[PDB]
Amino acid sequence: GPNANPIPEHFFAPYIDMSLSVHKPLVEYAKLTGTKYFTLAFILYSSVYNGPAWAGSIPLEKFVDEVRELREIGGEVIIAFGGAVGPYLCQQASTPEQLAEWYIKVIDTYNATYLDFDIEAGIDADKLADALLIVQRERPWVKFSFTLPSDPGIGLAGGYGIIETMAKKGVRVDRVNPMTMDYYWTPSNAENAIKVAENVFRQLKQIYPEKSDEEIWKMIGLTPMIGVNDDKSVFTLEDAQQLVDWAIQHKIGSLAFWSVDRDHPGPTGEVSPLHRGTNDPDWAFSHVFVKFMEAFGYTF
Amino acid sequence: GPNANPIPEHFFAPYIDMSLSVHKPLVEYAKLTGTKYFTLAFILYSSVYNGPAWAGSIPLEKFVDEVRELREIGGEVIIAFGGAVGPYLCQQASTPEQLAEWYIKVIDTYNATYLDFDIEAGIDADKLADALLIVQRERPWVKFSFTLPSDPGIGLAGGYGIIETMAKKGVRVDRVNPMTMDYYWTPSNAENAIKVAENVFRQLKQIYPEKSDEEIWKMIGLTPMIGVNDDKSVFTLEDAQQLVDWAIQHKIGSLAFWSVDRDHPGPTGEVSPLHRGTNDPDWAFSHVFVKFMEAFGYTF
Repeated sequence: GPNANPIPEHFFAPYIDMSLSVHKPLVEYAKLTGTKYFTLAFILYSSVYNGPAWAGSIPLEKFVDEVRELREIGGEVIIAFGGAVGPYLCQQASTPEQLAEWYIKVIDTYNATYLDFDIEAGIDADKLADALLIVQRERPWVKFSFTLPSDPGIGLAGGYGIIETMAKKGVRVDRVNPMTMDYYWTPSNAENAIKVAENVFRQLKQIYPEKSDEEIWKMIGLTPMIGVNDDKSVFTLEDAQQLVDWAIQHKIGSLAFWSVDRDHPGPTGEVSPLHRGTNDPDWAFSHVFVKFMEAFGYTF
Repeated sequence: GPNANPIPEHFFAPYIDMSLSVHKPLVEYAKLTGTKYFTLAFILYSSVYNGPAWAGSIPLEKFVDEVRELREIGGEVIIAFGGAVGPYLCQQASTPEQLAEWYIKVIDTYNATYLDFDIEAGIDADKLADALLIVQRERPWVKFSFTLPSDPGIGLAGGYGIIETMAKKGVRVDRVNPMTMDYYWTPSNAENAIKVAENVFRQLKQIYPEKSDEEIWKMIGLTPMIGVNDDKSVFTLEDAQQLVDWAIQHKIGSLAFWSVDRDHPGPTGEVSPLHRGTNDPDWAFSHVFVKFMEAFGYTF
């Protein structure tokens, strides 16, 4: 389209924490990472603007021009809400109507075609669903992604109930993206990310028994935390390669990771938003993950 | 005064992250915490305003009314620069003159009487000193505080060189406030905070051998991170009480902590800017720290 581009059937759209002072133009990240698709994070409720804002305090429209520039090279974005810390719009909104109004304001400001709801806190799934029914009715071309905590012994946790609710309510679920990270009792590696994927596959088959295996895998995305995780375990470059090859083989819908600005080497084991605590060269993980898209036609 | 109130000789002014969406009016925090003095954090460089701004994006003048309201109940504030993330004004400034101009703009906007330079990254100390020589000349009634990383085996780390530089160049040093937190190799408790204080005492005596022990202690302030620290150790309520009693006994200049919005119970062991990961009731730490100030005349 004139102001929106197509996202590949099998895509890699890593997370960019838009609030960081080190933030580079999206077109520059495209050149450095090799991918021209990104998940912009995170939109939260701002008391100052009494509405959506980045990190709950930065002007919503701040990155409109950056997105325009990215689209000029064929890139596209997914706008993410939520994250590890609130206040979420869905928590602050008093009614589903108000919540929908806020989501639609974000969609319209960025001519968004894909939204990601990163839910890591307790929320009113019924209110969220009612809001999304309004959103999909008013903006029928916008896809919905749900990024949720996961564990290799169970797949999705409380997030499973959120998807169950969406399905029952009739809310579109284009992508279910478990965060294959921070399990604490077992390491964040490829083996465990794959176990999570298999468990989530089973969970989605229970919600959508009429879907084929291929349709279920297409709904699934996986998002690891590169390098050192919050629990001190490390998702290595080897883990990245193993997961990418598994993802290609199973033809899943997408991959992403936390985060673009962390794809730099740094002091061993140090947790930071600016590097990953490993010694791999700048953009090393980005280049491995891009291989997932390249297997399915992508070239940049 | 007509436009500013006195800050106690021995005070407790905890940090408030002004950029948080949860931000309540300063007068409300005063009622809840028991202290009417706060350190407002953090002023950084903003490319949009090409000068000082909160969190590097929020308009500088945004909280002028809140400060005026706090002053109506006898309260006062310390304006903090820097913090864990940049860009710092002292890093962006092209000259000491421009840097001084920015600091003075902040002083004049808030009729500030106390500034805190929270330096957690490498900086040009000589340049900062040249800038502060200008500031103290033009605004001789403004006190200077330096908040720096610390470790129980050494006292101040690289930040010690900053204080040495200030002293050598003739810049006033009213407060040296080590951040008694995140040591990683040993826990963030009262015992280690005290060891840090003793080492800082030695460090300041080495710079100012002519000052009495009482004068040195008055220059010192201690700032722990309440509850769970970034390295996962925990500064408990018991640690808070032990530190407060030690501080009263040694008649040090001040206490503060990170942070006001974290003084709430929350999931055990979780690091967040909205709670402290311990089970103590709301405002429990604030109430303990206030005892330090009460010992020297404070009543609210």
